[PDB]
Amino acid sequence: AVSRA
Amino acid sequence: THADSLNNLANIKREQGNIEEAVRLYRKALEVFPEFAAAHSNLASVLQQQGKLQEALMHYKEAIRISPTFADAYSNMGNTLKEMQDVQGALQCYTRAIQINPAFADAHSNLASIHKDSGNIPEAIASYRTALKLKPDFPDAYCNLAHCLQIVCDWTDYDERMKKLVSIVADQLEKNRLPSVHPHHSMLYPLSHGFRKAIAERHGNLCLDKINVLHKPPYEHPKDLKLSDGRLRVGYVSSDFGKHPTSHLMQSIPGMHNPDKFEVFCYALSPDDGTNFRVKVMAEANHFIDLSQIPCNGKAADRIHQDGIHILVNMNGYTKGARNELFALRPAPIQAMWLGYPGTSGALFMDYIITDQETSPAEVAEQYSEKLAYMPHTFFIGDHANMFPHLKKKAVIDFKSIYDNRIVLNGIDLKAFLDSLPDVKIVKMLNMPVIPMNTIAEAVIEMINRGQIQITINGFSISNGLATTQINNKAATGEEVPRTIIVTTRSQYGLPEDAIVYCNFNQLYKIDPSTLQMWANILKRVPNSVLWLLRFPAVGEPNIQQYAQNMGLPQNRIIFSPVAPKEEHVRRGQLADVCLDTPLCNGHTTGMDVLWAGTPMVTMPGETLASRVAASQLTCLGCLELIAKNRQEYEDIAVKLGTDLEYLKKVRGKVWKQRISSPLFNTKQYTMELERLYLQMWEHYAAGNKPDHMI
Ligand SMILES: CC(=O)N[C@@H]1[C@@H](O)[C@H](O)[C@@H](CO)S[C@@H]1OP(=O)(O)OP(=O)(O)OC[C@H]1O[C@@H](n2ccc(=O)[nH]c2=O)[C@H](O)[C@@H]1O
Repeated sequence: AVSRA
Repeated sequence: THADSLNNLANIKREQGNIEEAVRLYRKALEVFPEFAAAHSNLASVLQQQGKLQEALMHYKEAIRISPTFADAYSNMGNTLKEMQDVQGALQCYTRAIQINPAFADAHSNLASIHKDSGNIPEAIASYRTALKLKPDFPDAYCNLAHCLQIVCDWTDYDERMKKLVSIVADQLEKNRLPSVHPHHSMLYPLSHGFRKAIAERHGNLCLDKINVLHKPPYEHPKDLKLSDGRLRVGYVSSDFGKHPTSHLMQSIPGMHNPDKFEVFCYALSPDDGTNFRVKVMAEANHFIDLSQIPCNGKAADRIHQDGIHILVNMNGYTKGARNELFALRPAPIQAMWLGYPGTSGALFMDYIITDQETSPAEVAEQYSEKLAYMPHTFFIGDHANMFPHLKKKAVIDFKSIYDNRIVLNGIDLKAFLDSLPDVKIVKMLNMPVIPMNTIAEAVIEMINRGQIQITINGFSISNGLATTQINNKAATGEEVPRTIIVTTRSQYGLPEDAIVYCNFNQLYKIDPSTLQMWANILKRVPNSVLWLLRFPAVGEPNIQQYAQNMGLPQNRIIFSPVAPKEEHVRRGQLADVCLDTPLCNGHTTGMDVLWAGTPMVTMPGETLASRVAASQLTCLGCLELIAKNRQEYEDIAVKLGTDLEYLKKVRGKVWKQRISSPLFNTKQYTMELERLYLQMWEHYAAGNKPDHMI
C-alpha cells in the first residue's frame, strides 16, 4: 500500500 | 492502396495526438477494405487509448481472425486486458504473441511490465533484457528496466546507466515524443530541472489530447461566493480515499474545514474499498462523489462544474489512478496540486502547487510550471495524532540497570496498568515510566521470547507487537486505535540490545551508491552499531549487503526486517535511536512515521521537491540541527548522534515533545492555515488577476 507511478 | 493511404494518414494523425481524426480514418480504411487486419488492430489501439475497451477488444479479435499469426494484435490486446484487470487474459495474449514470434521485442517488454506489476522483478528484468537484446534502441524497455534495477538496488554500471537515461530523454525531447522516463521517477535520475519539468509537461499533454475528442468550450466560472452562501467551494480529487498513504496523511482535513466559510467536496477516483479511511472521508466531507462510477471525463468534469467548485485540488499528479483529464477540462477557476504528488505537473492546466519555503525555495521556482503557494510551516501533514494516539506516551522495562528504546510498552490504558504495579519509577525527560525487573517484567519478556500472542497481567491485556493482525486486523492497518497494551522490543527484530540502531524504512529504490557510501562511513565510525532496513523488496537485500561489504562493512552490520502492517511500522520506529533519511528522495510519509515515534531523522536536502521534504518536516518540528548542507555534515551529525549519548538524549527529547508542541502533526492548525491560503488564492483571482506566487 504505497505511492506508485 | 486507397485503404493503405487512409491507414497511414490515421497512423500519423495518431502520433500527432489527433485521436478523433485517426479514428475516422481507420473506420474509412475498413469501409474501403473490411478484411484489413492492421486497420482493425490500429483502430483497436486508439479505441483503447480513448477508454473504449470492449470495442477495442472486438477489433483486436477481428484482426486476429483475418491474420491468425498477427502477434502485434495479441500484444496490444494483452494491454487492453491488463487495463481491464484481467491479468490472466493479458498473460494468455502476451505469451501467445511471443510463441508466434519470439523475436517480437514489444511483446517481451509488455510481458516484462506485467511481471513487474505482479511482484516478479527478476522475471521483468529478464524479459526487458530479452527486449533490449532484440531491439537495442528501445527507450521504454531501457528506462523501465532502469527502474526495476533501481527497485532492487542493482547498480551495475550505475554511472553509465544514468547518463544513458539522460541522453535518451534529451533525444526524446528534441523530437517532442513522449519521454520513456515517467515523471514520478524523474527525481531519481540526474536530469536537469528543465528536463524534469518537460517530462511532466509532455505527460500532461496526453490529457489535453484525450479531452479534445469531446469538443468542450471553456466552462464559465463563478466570480464571487454569492450563490454558495459566502462559502469557498473546494474540491479534493483523489484516487486514494481508502487504504493508501494519502488518506494516512489527510483524512482528518475534510472534516476539520470551517463550514461557515468552506464547503467541501471529495471526488473519489476509486471505488469504495470497505476501509475506515473511506468511511471517514465520506462521513465528514460536506459532499462525497464517486467519480469512478462516471468514467467519461467530460460527464465527470460536468459534475465538478455544476457543484460550483472554486478551487479544485489535484492529489494524484502523475500517480496510479490519476484522471488529470478532469483538470485539463478546467471545471474550476483555481486548480492546485496538493500533497499526493511530490513534483511539478508541468501542465498549463494547474495554477498552483501547495508547498513551502523550505521545500520549494524562491530561487528554484523554475523547477515548477505552477506558481508557488506557501503554507507557513511545512506543506506536509500526517494523521498520526488521530491514528496512533497510543504512541503519544510510552513506558519501558529496565532489563539490567536505563534505555528508552529496548523494551517498549504503548497503550490507551497504559497509565492504569502502570498504577496497578508495585514498583514503578518515573524518569523526567514530560516523563517516562520505568517498570523494574519484577515477576511482572519477566512474564512479559517471556511472552515475547516464546512468540506468544498475548497474556493478561492484573486484568489488563498485554499484546505481542508482532501479532496485531491476529488480535485486531483493523488496529494493524491503523483503521482502529488498538484497544490493548502493546509490547515492542529490539529482540523481536533481531536488533542488538547494546548498540546504536540507525534506521531507514523506505522502499529500497530511494537508496543510491552515494547514499549507501555515507551510511557505511557512519557505521564504520560507530563500532557496534547496525543499520536497520526493510525487505522492500526482499530481493534487494543481497545487492545492498554486497555493495556495503565492498565499502568496508562486515555482514552482521545491516539487519533487514519484513514490511509490517501500518501500525507496527510506526510503533517499531520507537526501537531505533536515529533515522538516516535518503537524500536522493526523502522519506515523505515515512518521515512523518519515524518522527511520530520520537526518532530523530538526519537529512540532507537536495534541489528537487522530493529531496527536501524531510528538511521541511524537521524545520516545522524545530530541529534544524538534524539538517545537513553536505555529506560530511550528514555523517558528522549521525556519528555525533551515535557516540555523544547525552546529546542523543537531548535530541530525542526534543523530537518527542515537539511532535506535540510543534505544528507538524496538528491537523486543525494545518487545516486553518490551508484555509487562509485558499482564501489568498481566491482574493487574488476575484480581483481579476491570474495566478501569481503567494508568499
Ligand atoms: C516518492 C513518493 O512517492 N513520495 C510520496 C509522497 O510525496 C506523497 O505525499 C504520498 C502520497 O499520499 S506517498 C509517498 O511517501 P513515501 O515516504 O514515499 O511512502 P511510500 O509511498 O513509499 O509508501 C510507503 C507506505 O508504506 C507504509 N509502510 C512502510 C513500511 C512498513 O513496514 N509498513 C508500512 O505500512 C508507510 O507508512 C507508507 O504509508
